[PDB]
Amino acid sequence: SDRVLQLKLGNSAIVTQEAANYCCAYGEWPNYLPDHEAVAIDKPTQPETATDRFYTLKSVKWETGSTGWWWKLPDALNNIGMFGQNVQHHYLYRSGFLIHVQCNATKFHQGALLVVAIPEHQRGAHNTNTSPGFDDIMKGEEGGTFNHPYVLDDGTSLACATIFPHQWINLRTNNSATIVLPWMNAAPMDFPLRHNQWTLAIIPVVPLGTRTTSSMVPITVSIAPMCCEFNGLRHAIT
Amino acid sequence: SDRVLQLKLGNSAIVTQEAANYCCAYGEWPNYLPDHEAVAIDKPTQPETATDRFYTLKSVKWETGSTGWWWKLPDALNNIGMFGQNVQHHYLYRSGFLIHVQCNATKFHQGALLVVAIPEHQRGAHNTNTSPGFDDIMKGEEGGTFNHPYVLDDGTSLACATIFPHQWINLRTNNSATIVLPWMNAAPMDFPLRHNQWTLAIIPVVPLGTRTTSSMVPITVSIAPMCCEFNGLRHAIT
Amino acid sequence: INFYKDSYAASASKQDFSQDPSKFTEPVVEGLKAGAPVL
Amino acid sequence: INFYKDSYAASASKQDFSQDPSKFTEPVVEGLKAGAPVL
Amino acid sequence: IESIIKTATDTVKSEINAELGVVPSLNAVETGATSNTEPEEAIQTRTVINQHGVSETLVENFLSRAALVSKRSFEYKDHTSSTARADKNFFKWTINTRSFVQLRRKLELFTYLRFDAEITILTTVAVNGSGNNTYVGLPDLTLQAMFVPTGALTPEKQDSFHWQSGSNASVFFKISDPPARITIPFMCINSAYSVFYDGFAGFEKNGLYGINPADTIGNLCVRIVNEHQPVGFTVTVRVYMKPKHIKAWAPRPPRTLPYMSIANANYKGKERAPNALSAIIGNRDSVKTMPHNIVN
Amino acid sequence: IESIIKTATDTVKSEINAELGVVPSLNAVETGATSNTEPEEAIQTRTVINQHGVSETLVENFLSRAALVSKRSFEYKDHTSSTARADKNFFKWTINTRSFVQLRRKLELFTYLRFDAEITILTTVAVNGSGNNTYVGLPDLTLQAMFVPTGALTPEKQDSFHWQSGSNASVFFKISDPPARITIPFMCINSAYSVFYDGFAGFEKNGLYGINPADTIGNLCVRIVNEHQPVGFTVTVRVYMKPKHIKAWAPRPPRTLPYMSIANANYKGKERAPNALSAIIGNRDSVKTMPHNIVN
Amino acid sequence: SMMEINNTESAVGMERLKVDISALTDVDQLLFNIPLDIQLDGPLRNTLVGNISRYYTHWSGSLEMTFMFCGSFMAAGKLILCYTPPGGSCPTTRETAMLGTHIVWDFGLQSSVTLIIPWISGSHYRMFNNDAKSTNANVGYVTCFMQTNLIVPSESSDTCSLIGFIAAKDDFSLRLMRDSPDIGQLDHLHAAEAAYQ
Repeated sequence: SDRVLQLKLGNSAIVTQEAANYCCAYGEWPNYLPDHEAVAIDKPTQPETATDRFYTLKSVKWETGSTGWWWKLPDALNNIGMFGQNVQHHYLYRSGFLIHVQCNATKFHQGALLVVAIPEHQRGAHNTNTSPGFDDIMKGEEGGTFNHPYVLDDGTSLACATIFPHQWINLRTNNSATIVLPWMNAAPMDFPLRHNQWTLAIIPVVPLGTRTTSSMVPITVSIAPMCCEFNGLRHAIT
Repeated sequence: SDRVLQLKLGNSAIVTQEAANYCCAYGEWPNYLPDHEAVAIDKPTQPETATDRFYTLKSVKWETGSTGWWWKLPDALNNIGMFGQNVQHHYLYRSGFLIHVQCNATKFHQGALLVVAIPEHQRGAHNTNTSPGFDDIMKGEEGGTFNHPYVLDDGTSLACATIFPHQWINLRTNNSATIVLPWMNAAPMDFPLRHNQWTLAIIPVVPLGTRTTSSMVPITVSIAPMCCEFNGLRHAIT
Repeated sequence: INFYKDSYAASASKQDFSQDPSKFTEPVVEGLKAGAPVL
Repeated sequence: INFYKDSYAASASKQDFSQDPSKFTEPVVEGLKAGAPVL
Repeated sequence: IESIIKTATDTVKSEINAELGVVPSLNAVETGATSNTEPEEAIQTRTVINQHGVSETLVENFLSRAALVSKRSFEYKDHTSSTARADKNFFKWTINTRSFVQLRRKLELFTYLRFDAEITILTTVAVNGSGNNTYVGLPDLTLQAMFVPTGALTPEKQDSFHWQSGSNASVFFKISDPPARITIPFMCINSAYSVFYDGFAGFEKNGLYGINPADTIGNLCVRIVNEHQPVGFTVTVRVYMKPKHIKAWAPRPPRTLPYMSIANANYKGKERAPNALSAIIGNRDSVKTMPHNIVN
Repeated sequence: IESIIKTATDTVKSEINAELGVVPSLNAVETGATSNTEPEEAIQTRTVINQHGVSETLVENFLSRAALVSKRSFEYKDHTSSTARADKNFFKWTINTRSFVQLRRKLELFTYLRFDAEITILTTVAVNGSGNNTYVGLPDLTLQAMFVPTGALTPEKQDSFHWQSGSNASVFFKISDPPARITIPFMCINSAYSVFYDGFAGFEKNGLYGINPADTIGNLCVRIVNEHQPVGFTVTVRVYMKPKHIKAWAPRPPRTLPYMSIANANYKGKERAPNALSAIIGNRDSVKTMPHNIVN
Repeated sequence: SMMEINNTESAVGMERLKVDISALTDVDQLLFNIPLDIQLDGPLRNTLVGNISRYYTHWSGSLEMTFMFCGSFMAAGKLILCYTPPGGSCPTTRETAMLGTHIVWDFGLQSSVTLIIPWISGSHYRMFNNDAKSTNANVGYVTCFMQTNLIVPSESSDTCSLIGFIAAKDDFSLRLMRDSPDIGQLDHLHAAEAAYQ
C-alpha cells in the first residue's frame, strides 16, 4: 500500500513499486507566497505546469570508493527548460521542490544511501583558511562530490545529519526515496543566481557490494519545482 | 477626452496625448480559449504579465520615397523575451494583440499613414509564377517593406484595404494609432513558427512633406500580446 | 519590571512550553500506528 | 515615571502618528483626481 | 487631510487598463504639486499587506537624541601668573546649537522649532604633563554650573561672589558622579524658536544679521568649586543637549556645503566635488555611464 | 501535533503481549521516521508518575546566557610616536558571534535565529610595566561606546569630531560603574538571522561566500574620553552578548572539528582522535572491548 | 526634488540639474541613465528623499521619477523610460531596456511624465553598506531612450532640456537612524571661540 507511489506534476509522471513512504520536510507542503507575507509589489508570474514538472538530471555511478554526491537548489535547475528561462528573465524567485532519487539493483546486492536535504548547506574548505570560491560552490546541473562525507564537508558530523529531512535507500528494502521541500529562506523571495536554499546530498554510508556479475548501478535524481513564482521581469541575464 | 489614452499591460505603460480613439478589430476583445472550443487536452500555461506586455520593435525611418512597412504576427515577436521563450518551448500558441504605432512631427509637417491589420495576408510575387519563398515571408523582428503598396503586394487594391481593421495617422490630427486584435484563425490554436495570423502594414498614402529644417521622423511599433496561452511543452526548437 | 518604552527591552520570555517533535521525528505524509508493520 | 512638579520635565512624547503630507505635496486650491488630466 | 499613519500603505492588485481619456502617468509639475501616480496605475501589482512601521521617522524620535553642543578644556591650577585670555579655573559659554555640525544640520532641516532642552554635563580630568611629569592620581572635584540669562552678569573669577546664586539656577556635581542632568524649558519669548532669521534684531542698522537673541537659551558658567591643588590638571567639560516635546514647522532644504561660521550661513564649498560650490554631487564620465555597473 | 509539555511523560504499566501481526519493536528506518517503539511495548513496565521538569532545555533558557563575544586590549597613553596599526586610545570592532567558540557552536546548532541582543561592556585597567615600573594607582576613566551601522563612517582618532554622535547611539560609562548594559533590537532586514548562508551576497562573482552583511549587527567604536595621562596604562574591554526573545529554526548537526576561521566553516581536525578528520570519537581496542568495564 | 542627472565635469552649477536632448539621425538611441542607490553618492543623493534617507541605514518602498519637458510648444517627441531590476548590466539598447518596467512618454499639453520604480526586493528592507554591488543594496537601473525622435521646426531651439525629480511614495519607510555622511567638520567653526568670550 505504502510501497507503491505515483507522482504526477505537469506532463511528467513517475511510478515506483519499492518506495518507503515519503518525507515532507518539517511536516510542511509547498505553497504560494501569501499577501500578508509578500514584499515585492509587482504582479508575479506563475507558469504552473510549464515549470512545476519533473526534470531529470544526469545519472551518477555508484562505485565501491564513492564518497557521495550533492546538488544545490535552485542552482542545479537554473538552466533547464522554462524554469531556467523564468529564472534567467526574473530578478526574484520563490518555489519549493519535490525530489525523487532512484537506484535499483538485484536481490544479491547490498548498500545504503542516505538521501538528505540540507537547508543552507554552507560548505567549508579542508586544511586552509581561504573560503571556498564561486566555482567550488556553483556546479550547476552536474553537481559536486563530497570531499569528506564523514564531516559533511562543513566540520559537522554525518551521524547527526538525520536532524535534516532525509530518507534512506536500502537495497534490500527500497529502490527510491522521495522528499517534499517547502520554501526555506529568511526572506520571502531571493535572487536565484547567488543563493541556494537547499542542498540534496546522497551519501553511501554502506558501500555497494555483491558477489554476482558486476553491473553498473546508477543513481538518478528527478527534481520537480513546486508553486513557482517569479518577480522582477527584465532582460535575460544568463 | 478621447485624444489622450494610457495603455497599461504587465510592467509596461504607454501614454499618448494625440490619439484618435482606438480600433477593436471587428468589435471584438481578446480572450482565453473556452472549454467548449478547446481541442488540446493538456493543461495550458498562461504566463500573464510575463508575456502580456508591450514589446517595442526597431523604429523605421519615414522617407519621401518610402513605400511602406509590414510585420507579421506572431513571427515578429517569436524571439523576444518570455513570449519568445514560451513560443520556442511550446508546440501550440494562442493569443491576441494590442498594436500601438507612434509617429510625431511638427505642426509644419504633413503626411498620412494607413495603419492596417490584415488577417492572413498571403503575399504574392511580382512578374513570376514562382511562389514567395520562406525567407521572403519570414522576416522576424525587422519585418519587410512593400514592393507595390498600390496593390498590397497581393494583386488586390490598397484603396479597398479599409475593409480590414485600421486607423490613420494624419500628422495634422494625431501622432499615434492603436488597434486591438482578437485571435483570428480557423483553428483554436496554431503552430507559431509556420503560420502568421496577422500582418501589421503601415503605408504612407500621403508622402511626408514640410518646408522646415529636415529632421528624422521615425515610426515606432509596440506590440503587446494578450491572453497568451501555450500548449505542448517540450524542448526548445529555436 | 520594564519601564522602557520599547517592547524589545524587556527581559527574556521563558514561558513557551509548546512543542512539536513530530515535525523532526515523523515527517511522513502517512502516520504510523503502534505495533502495526510500518513497511 | 515623572515625579517632578513641572510638566516640561517629563520624558519625550513619541506617540503622535498624525500626518498631513498633502500640505507639502498638494498645496493647490483645486484638488486633482486620479487619472484625469490635471492640466 | 490629517490622518493617523502608523504603518506604510498597503498595495492593491491591479488589472489591465485601456481607458480613453485617463492618463494617470501624465502630470503637471508647473502647478507645484507632487505627482500622484500610484503604482497600481503605472504597472500591474499584487496585493501586499504592509506592516512596516513609521515610528522611527517621527520628528520627536528624529530630534530627541542627545548631541554634543559644547566642549571646553581648561587648566585647574594656580592662576596668579596666567594670562587674561586663559580660563582661570572657570569658563562661561553662550549656549548655542551651531558649533557642532551634526546637530546643527538636523535642526536647520526646519524653519521653526519649539522644544524643551535636556542638558547633560560630562566632566573628565587628566594630569597636566608639563611641570608634573609624573602621575599621582585623579582628584574627585566638585563643579558648579550656573545658568545665567543672556546678557546678565556672569562671574569674573573662580571665587567671585556672583557664584552665591541667590536666584540663578545652579547645579553642583562631582566628577565621580554620573553626568549631571537638568531640563531647561522652552524659554523663547515667541511661540517657537527661529532657526533662521531673515532680519536684524536691532532698531538701528548696525545690528547682527540672522542673530535673534530671543532664540538664545542663555549662558552656562562652569567653575571648579575646589580651590587649586599644588599640581595642575586639565579639566574637559562636555555639554550635550537633547530636544524633547518638539514641534517643527516649514522643513527646509538640507545644508550641502560645509559650514564656515556659527554666526551666519556663509558658504565656500569644498575645492572639488562632492559638496563643491559648482558641483554638489561627484562627477561621472557622462550621463550614459553607470558608476557601479554590474559586469559578469 | 503541537502540544504543551511541562514535564516528562509518565509511564503506564504493561502486561504480557503475544499478539500475532503486531510487532512494535520492528521499524523501517528507510522512511526517515524515528522509531516509535514505546517502553511499554518493549518490556513489562510499572506505573510511574513523572514530575521532572523540562524548562531548562527551553531554547530561550538554552541561549539566553551572556557569553563573551569580544575582548580587546589597548594602550591608554601618548600616541604621537605610535605605529599606524596600534589602537591609539580607541578601537573599532565589527560585531560578530564567531570569534569565541562556546557561543558560536551553540548558535550554529540552528539554521535560523531571531533575537534581540543584550550587550554588556566590562572595562579593566592595569598600569603598564614598561616605562612606569612603579604602581601609582588605577584611574577612574570615562569610556564612550558608539554604535555605528555596518559600513558607515567610523572615527579615525580619539578626538575625532565623529564622536559627537548626532544620531548614532552612544553610551558613556565609568570604570568604577557597573558594566554598561544596552539592548540592541533584532535589526536584520529579513525575518530572521541566517546562521549559515549557502550563497554570495554580491551581484558579481568576487563576493564573499557564507558572509551575509544583513546578518551583521553593526560596529562598536570604543574610546577613552579622558585625554592621556603622563603615564601609560593598559585598558581591556570585554563585550558580552545575551540573546533574548529567541526564535529558532532548523536545528543542525553540532560542530565536531575545531574551528579554523571566523569567516567560514573551514575544518582541519585534531592530529589524532578525538575530533580528528578521520576519527571523531576516541578509539578502543575492538568492538568487543568495554572501555570502562567493572571488574571485581 | 530635482535630480542631479547631469553630474559631469562639463556641467557647472545649475547646468547639472537639467538634461539636454537634441535631434538624432539614428533610431533607438540611448539618452541617459540614472543609478539606483539613495544611500550612495549620485543623482539621487542631493534630494529631499535622499538626504533624509541617508540619516538612516534601512529603507523600503516604491519611488517615483517625474520628468518635465522644458522645450518649446512646437517641439514634439516620444521617449521611453525604463526601470531594470538588478542582476545584470545596465541595458545599452532599447530592445533590452523595454523588457523591464517602462513607460512611453509622449510630449504634449501635459509636460510631465511619471515612471514608478516599484519596490521589487527579496527582503523586506534594503540596507546601506559601502558595497554598491551587494544583493541587499542594489535596486536596478533607470534608462531613457528615444521612442521616435525629437522633432522641432526651424525657428525653435534644436536642443531641449528635461528636468528630473524623484520622490518616495506613502509605502516608503526608514530604519536604523545614523549620523549623516553628508556633513562633517575637521576643526572648530569660525566665531565658535567667541561664545566662550
